[PDB]
Amino acid sequence: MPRKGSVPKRDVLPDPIHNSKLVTKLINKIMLDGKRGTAQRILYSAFDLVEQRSGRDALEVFEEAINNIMPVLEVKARRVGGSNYQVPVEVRPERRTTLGLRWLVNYARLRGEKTMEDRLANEILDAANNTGGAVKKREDTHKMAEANKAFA
Amino acid sequence: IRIRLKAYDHRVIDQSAEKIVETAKRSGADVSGPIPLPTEKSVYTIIRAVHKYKDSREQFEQRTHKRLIDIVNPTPKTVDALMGLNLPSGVDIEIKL
Amino acid sequence: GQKINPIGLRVGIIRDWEAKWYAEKDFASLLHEDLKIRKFIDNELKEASVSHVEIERAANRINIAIHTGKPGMVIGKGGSEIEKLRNKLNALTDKKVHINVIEIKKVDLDARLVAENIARQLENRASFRRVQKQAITRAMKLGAKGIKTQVSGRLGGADIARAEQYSEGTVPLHTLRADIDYAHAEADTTYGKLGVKVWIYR
Amino acid sequence: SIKKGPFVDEHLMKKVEAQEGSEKKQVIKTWSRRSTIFPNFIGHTFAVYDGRKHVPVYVTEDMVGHKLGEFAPTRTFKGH
Amino acid sequence: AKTSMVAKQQKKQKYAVREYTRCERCGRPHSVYRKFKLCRICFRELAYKGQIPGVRKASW
Amino acid sequence: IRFEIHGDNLTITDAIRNYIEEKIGKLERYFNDVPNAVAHVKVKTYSNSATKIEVTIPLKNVTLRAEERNDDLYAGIDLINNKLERQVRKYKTRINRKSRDRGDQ
Amino acid sequence: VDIPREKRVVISLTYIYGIGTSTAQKILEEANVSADTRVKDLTDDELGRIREVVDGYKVEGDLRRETNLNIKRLMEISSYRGIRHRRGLPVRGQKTKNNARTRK
Amino acid sequence: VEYRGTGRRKNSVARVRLVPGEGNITVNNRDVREYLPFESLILDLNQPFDVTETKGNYDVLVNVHGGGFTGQAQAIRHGIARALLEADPEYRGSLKRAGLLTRDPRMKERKKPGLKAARRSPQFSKR
RNA sequence: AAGUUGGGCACUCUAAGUUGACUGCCGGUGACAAACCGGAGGAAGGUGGGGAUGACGUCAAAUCAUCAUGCCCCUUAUGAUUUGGGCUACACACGUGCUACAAUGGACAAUACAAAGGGCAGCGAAACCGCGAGGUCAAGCAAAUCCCAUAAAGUUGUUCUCAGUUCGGAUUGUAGUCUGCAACUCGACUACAUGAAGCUGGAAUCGCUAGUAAUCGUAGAUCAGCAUGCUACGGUGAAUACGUUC
RNA sequence: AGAACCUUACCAAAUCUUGACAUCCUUUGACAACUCUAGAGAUAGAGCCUUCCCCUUCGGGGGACAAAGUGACAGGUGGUG
Repeated sequence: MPRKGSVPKRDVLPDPIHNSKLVTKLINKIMLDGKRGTAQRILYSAFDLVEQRSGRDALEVFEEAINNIMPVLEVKARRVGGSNYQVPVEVRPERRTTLGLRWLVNYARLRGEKTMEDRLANEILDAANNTGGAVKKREDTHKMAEANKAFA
Repeated sequence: IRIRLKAYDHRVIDQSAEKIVETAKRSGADVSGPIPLPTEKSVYTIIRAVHKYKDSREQFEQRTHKRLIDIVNPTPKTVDALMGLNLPSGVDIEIKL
Repeated sequence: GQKINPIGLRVGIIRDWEAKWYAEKDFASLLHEDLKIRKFIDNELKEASVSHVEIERAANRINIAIHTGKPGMVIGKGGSEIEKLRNKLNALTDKKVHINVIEIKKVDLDARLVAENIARQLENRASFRRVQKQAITRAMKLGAKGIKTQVSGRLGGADIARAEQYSEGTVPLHTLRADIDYAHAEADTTYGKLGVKVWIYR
Repeated sequence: SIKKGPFVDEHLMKKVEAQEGSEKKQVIKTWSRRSTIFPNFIGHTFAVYDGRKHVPVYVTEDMVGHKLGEFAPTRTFKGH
Repeated sequence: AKTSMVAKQQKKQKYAVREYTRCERCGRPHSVYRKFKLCRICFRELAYKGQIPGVRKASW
Repeated sequence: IRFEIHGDNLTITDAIRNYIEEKIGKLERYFNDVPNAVAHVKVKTYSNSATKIEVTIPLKNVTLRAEERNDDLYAGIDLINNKLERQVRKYKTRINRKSRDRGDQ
Repeated sequence: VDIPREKRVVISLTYIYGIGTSTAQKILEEANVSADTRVKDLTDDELGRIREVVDGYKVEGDLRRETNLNIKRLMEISSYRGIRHRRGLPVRGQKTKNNARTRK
Repeated sequence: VEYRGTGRRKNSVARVRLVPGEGNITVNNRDVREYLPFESLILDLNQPFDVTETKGNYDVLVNVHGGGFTGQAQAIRHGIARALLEADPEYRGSLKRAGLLTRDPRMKERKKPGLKAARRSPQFSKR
């Protein structure tokens, strides 16, 4: 009921390996077409190469990489007609978590290698080193919402 | 001995199972009582319209309620309920010996 | 709207069957013998105040129960026409044993009679709104609770068909407790067919 | 259409055995949609009724792989 | 049109491939049920009227 | 801007199939400046009274219906196109009130 | 005949006309080849033992000679199976409305 | 000592028992890692006896029936939860507040006619 | 050998006849005005989930081809009876679906877990004989047991290496398999061949709020034979609703 | 919710008009109730199971098959929702 009020948001189950809620939410977004096991195996083989190309354990590296993904301003369109109709609006903390996970996967699918064995882990170390393709569209949002700053 | 009790209604197959379990214990029987077999239903899905319309239809179903009665003390007083035909309305009895 | 008929909700829920037999093998052909003698009973009786029939079949002694709002007319003169019915009903099938008939009080509160006797008030072509009001006013006078009835097509003799219903009393068509009984007749007036529905309650 | 009994119309095989003995006649009005072509049919001419007008055709020796009904057209296509 | 086709059915055909089915009162052949031998129209009718034996309406 | 034409018990000619697109077609082509739609023309003869013409053009938001109960299937479309051209102007001036001077705070 | 190198032989003999997944079984029957034979296979003494089994087959190009004349025989008798070749008709009794594009 | 509980979820019944010993499960008389497919949801399956901390206490040896692997699992953690309240009956609030002991809350939804499958209406062209 | 057999274990499970969830029960400050908001109490909580049921009425809405009948028309035919065509035709144009355009895949080996429903000479096992579609008889049975029937996706291992390549398989000749008087118009598979478009799709547009979208296979009604449709079935299962201004 | 034939309503052929169907019916002529021949094939020509049950006493009526008949009638997925 999105006009009676708000929908009651539901609880998730954290990962057994990393003991993290954020890992399981990454499992569910890379779960293409309901296949839980065939996608979770790939994530469990896409942070070993993270822990191979950096000595730190990947549960530190994951929450360090997504901070170069998660933006702080975005654009919500208000129907003002002849105006710019693009208001720079800050991000709620729930959408702050989700939209970083979205960009991390959606540009992991457009790399040179075919296996998501290393399609995913390459973009994570790019996001760990504040570079790549999923970082550079955060700056594209931070050159679009931060250009039309006349609607704060 | 496996007296087969199957019928369309559920109020009738239950009251006719009470007949055969009563008219046997009065005789020298050791009746294993009525246990209910699972119902063998069947769904028929016709469409409602006279001429044209799918996407709006009425489903129909018919359910048979199956039970069985077995006795392992055959006396000539127990078979007086077997030879004695009662409640023939909407129940058939497949008497095996 | 598309009101479905009120019996169809309630067959087995709050009602019973107009045929209460069983046949696992050869279910098809001996189901046709029912509506053989549902046409055939409706042929030669020809509104002998017959509401509806029941069929029960058991060990080649197949029963037929008729209600007959005018009792004795199917019996005849001390068991005359009831024995004159089994002289043909036992030939259209094999046995047809133990043909009988029971009686009902309140001859025009069963809806099969209420639809039929005012549908036959339409071949004489006299005052269909009073033909309505004759059925409504007599209904709770005789002991009913809710009454509802209409006439659909070629209404009054004109060209454009118009439904015309009259109602009072509690007629809960959506409540599954209710013993709603409806009927539909086929009153011809030699300019088409008039259709007439009724709805009685208690 | 098994190996067991390659099908013949058999109301036509009786009418063709009188033809292949002596000098053949050059018409058999028939239907022949069901039957196959095997080498006891060569030379003879059949007026296969295509629904509209029975079309004459005579049997060659490369016709043995196919059956008799596959020749007279029923579409009347040419059109566009 | 209609009762010629009813008369065609009830005669024994030459072939078991023809094996043709209709209904006993419904003229249409095209929606038969070989346990009921009824068209979908009147099977909807006489089950609402209860002339058939035990058949619930719906809503399993 | 296709025309799925079909006549109830009337054989459609080809002189109608050019007279439609000049009036029903072209006078609404310059309306709806980003067009991709399908029209529908019914012609239903009634032997007792007359014919009738039904033209329905659905769009993104608001459809366009009109009916004439004339018997002349060339003069009736002179009134269908009149009712069609009125209904588009109702649709456009509904959405051409974007020009409202609203200055933000 | 004209097979390519640098791939496995279970897919390499497929590249000529007339072989699809029979080199997994039928060529593997006569010749004592394996599955992991790349360009580095030394198949020159094994070239002779596959030459004996491919000589029985019609595969390498010469099947398309007989396949071409089978259509030419079929149109010369002017059968319904043959007119559909010379006329863009789907031939094997298909619906020649909208979704019949690969014959045009 | 056999504390025998049952447990259901998603059209899959699961009856358990509790013999003392240590934590070791013998689902359909075989090992769990060779029966349950990928070992992730087993540590979520150990959640009910985690709050009573009876890890090295109870062997279970489930006989499960029907459903799928996430229907056989999530029904033995509900399976032993009915059996854990006859092992630690005062610890019912530890399982009521956290998960396991609720129910079989929901199964697959009925396919309505005049529709593709299970509330997903089919596509129509003309809006 | 699983006979799930001996006993019956009847205990659990399952299969069927019935007890229970309604703002009953508290606290809010909230004033009594019902609600709402937050708890606990049961397995369940706020019309629990879903179905059936569709008010007065709108559209001369759709069927005189399920039927039924006012009027009109036909009666060596506008009614009949047959095998032979056609309803399957095509330079095309829109609907609706199926399979895809892959290395969260493909090919081969192993190894699991369902539910629903059917079986009146019908389902037909285990054996064989065939590369296979399948043929020969008996084993059971008019069925909680016998059969259709080993669901599949999965999981485990070996592989190809990122190309229109081991991606898929359309289209054409070879098998004549099976059903049926008979598969040419005009079927259904599989067998070796052949391998085409197709590298995730523009403007636009549709479905969907949890066991739901998505996918995976299994059933049944029709039916001698024949679905990528329909109707039911379970398996696995996300994402997202700040908000009413457009 | 099953177009190879049938379905099938459509077309081309081959031949039928009390009609393949129903009803009064009259003589109830009382099965041409089965095979060969000729045939796209229905149909046509012969070989033919001349009857079937009761209950009188005489050979009728009831169910008896329809070869012929019309006072009649039938038949129309012909038309107009």
